[PDB]
Amino acid sequence: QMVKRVHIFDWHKEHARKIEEFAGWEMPIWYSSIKEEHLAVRNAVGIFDVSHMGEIVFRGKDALKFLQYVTTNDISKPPAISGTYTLVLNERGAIKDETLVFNMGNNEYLMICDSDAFEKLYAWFTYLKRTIEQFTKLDLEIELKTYDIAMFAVQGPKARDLAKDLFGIDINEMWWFQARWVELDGIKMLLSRSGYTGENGFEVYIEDANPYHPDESKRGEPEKALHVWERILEEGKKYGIKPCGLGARDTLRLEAGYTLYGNETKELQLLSTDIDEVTPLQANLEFAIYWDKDFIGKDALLKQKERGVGRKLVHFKMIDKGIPREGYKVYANGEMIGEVTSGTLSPLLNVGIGIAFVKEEYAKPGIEIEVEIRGQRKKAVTVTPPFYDPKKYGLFRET
Amino acid sequence: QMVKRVHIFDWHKEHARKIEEFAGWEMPIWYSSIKEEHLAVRNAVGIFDVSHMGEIVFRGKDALKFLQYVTTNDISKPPAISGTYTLVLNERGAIKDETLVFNMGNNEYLMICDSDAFEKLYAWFTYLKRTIEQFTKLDLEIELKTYDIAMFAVQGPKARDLAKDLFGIDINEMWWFQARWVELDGIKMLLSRSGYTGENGFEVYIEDANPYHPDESKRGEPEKALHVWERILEEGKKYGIKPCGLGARDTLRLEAGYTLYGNETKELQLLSTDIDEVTPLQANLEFAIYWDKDFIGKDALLKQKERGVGRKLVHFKMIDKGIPREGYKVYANGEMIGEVTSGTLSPLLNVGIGIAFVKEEYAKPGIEIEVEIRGQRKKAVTVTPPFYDPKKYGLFRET
Repeated sequence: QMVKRVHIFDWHKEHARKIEEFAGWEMPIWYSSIKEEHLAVRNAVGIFDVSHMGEIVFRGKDALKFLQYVTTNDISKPPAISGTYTLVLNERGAIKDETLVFNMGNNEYLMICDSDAFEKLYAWFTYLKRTIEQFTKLDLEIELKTYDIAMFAVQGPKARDLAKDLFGIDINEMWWFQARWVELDGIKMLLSRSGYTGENGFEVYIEDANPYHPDESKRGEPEKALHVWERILEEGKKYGIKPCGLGARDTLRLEAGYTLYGNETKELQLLSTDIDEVTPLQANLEFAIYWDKDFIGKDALLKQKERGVGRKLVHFKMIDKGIPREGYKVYANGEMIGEVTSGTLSPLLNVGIGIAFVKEEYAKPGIEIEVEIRGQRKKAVTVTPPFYDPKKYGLFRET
Repeated sequence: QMVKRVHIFDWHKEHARKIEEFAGWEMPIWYSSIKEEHLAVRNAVGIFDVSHMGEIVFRGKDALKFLQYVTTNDISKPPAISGTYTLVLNERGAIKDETLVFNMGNNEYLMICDSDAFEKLYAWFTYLKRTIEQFTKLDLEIELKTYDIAMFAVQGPKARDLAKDLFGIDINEMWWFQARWVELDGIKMLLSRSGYTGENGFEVYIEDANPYHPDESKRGEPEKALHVWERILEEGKKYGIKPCGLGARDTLRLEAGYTLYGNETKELQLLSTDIDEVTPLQANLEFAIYWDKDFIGKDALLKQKERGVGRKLVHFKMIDKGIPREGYKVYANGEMIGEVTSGTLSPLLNVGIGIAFVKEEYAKPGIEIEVEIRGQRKKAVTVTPPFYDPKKYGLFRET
């Protein structure tokens, strides 16, 4: 399998202290340190290259109805140009991926999905489209744009001032998930107010040549993407900006409490049952479901409500030392209640924090539990995210 | 939830020595012994109750085209009434299930599928159908008939004589997978020349009331199914027929070398790739693929040929003592090459036999390998199935 590399991979290879395979992409894990980058986002501003995230575009008079049946939320709600968080479920209710769909206007929709799931999603949607086309003509085009679009995330309490310096816009006047077309030094790009850190911020989407594009005929110097990257670091210097790798991306999202597909959410294609896992009901993502419409996997969710979800996600923080990690067994009163799905050392708290999938009766805050780390039972307690004080950190901190 | 039980479960409860809840169903594992039942099929004839296998019926003028796009083989070839072995793949080429589809004539198709996969398949086909229906009307109805249809398999070198006595037909005049309507004491049923043992044989499908039907309102006494079962045992007595449980069903299929969905074949929904596992190319099931048409998962298979399958199934038999079992590590030429997917003690050879998923370069016969069994590397050798002597046992025996 070909290794996946983002447009400005060379810049990362030259500046990152650690480059390693992530979702098949050779990505920068950190440049200075995970702690410094994490705190830069919490205290100032940081920029992440997330060009590895998937981008799938749907165009045509039949795009809306198609997206309405294959995803869980009301795709007709967001006005152009803005998005909505929506899940893509399989035939028995499990999550194929968590996504963000933007209504770009003119019957065009842009879906941002996970780097570890975009190939599956593209095949999914493409074969669903071809299945329909065996019986009727459709006005629907589905194009994979992951390798064509460079995407950067600028996050932190200073991201707003930085965006003002760069584009002359105030992201605070935009609602979350709203987007708009902007330009920087002659370079056109889409800008959305969004993020994966818990802080205020924005993300830009740039169409540019990728020297590592799978399609040899589409390869070229990432002149535009690199220019924007360097310009943001330039204008961000006055704010103490730092380039941030995937290490801090994970510590920041965990502190905020966000799920990560492949860890908290996934599809197991379980044998011998009419309800697959993990479903939105087991991951506390029911808010992403518009129940008054039909969609793939809906029947299984209705059945799951009648029987009980069995297991649910729960956030927890360590009391003793040890960093919880995926797979570690979790106990309560001596009885095994589940396993850790994500874990890491919080740069803010300076104690391990994580998420676990446990018997649903334990998915509540304030419960004393134990996590087995390398043969040792380490104490922890369940909590309600975020892990930080929302009055001090995060986009809603007091001013 | 309700424990699933076949139509004539009460008969099994009264005649089996071992009944165990396996995968949501309370089934007979053996009546006399696994060895005796295994040998009865190899030397005489045996009858298995496989009423737990799935049955999904497709009806309508659009059924053929639908089945052609969602399965791998050429569904248009079997004439009424006969079937074809066909695979159902996911969007990235992995196997959702191995199935047998019969052309019943007059826009009707009967699909026999795995007990551990029929709920997934029904949801899959139903949602594909509903997705199409969002854009156009269809003449297609898909019904789950698993609980309505009792199914028995009669296998062994004397199965042919037994079918002659019972129905007045000669299965040797039928091609494999061919079927026809037969009648016994006024009870009409479908009969196919098929089997999961490696021996000659037939299977009957009987629509009858199920006292353990999930739908309470449909429950009734299985008079027809029980009558047929008892009559087969009655007429089979002269041939030394024996009722056979799930234990022998597994030893016989493994000895013949057949794959078992959930073990050899399965869909992992792998992250970060455009090709899922396990595909037909990895399970040596390419013969079930009609390449000239388009079908769900085809692209992934074409790409897999370009890059190489990586891993393939291989059959092996123990030289040293010990029984290989699912999960055991396999080694060769000083390195780990894979893991066992199925293993058992061959009642006929009295040595361990199994199938393993290994690095493709080792998926050849005559290779000396080792299987880790309870901390010891036990010697084994890869072979070409079946494990039994095809001149002495199986459908092609010469005497």
